[PDB]
Amino acid sequence: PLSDAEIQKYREEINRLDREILDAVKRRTKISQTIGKTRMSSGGTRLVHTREVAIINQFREEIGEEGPALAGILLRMGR
Amino acid sequence: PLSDAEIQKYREEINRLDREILDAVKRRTKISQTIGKTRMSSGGTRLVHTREVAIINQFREEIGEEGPALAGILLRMGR
Repeated sequence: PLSDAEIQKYREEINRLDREILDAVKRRTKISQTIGKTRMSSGGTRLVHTREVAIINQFREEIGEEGPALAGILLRMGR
Repeated sequence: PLSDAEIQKYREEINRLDREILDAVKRRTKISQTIGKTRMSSGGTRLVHTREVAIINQFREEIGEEGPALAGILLRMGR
């Protein structure tokens, strides 16, 4: 089993990964807010929905059951 | 306002940021699952809770209202 020193090093790495996740989420949200479309038609809203489903599906495929919820956060933030 | 070409380039960048977010979430979850403690006492569970609150607080401070929910996903995944 892992020593306290090995657990130490892994907790340090999780700290740095949370920094990287937060950095990338901030960058994604800034870009999204800059580009998110103006007045939409129903046809245009349909194109957006299809893209959001792909993103939700991708997150589900990659990380499993929490994927949809994580994608949902990012989509809400990006408006 | 942004041209279709500028929006293009930004959508490409969001694709690549979702890849980086997913990569880091997978790495964080693998490390977390490898290190997450065995039998805990109540005192030990108290130390964990205090660490989880710091993480929740950090995510709230950095990204705002969705921070707690995002932290909650990562904590659930990491068990």
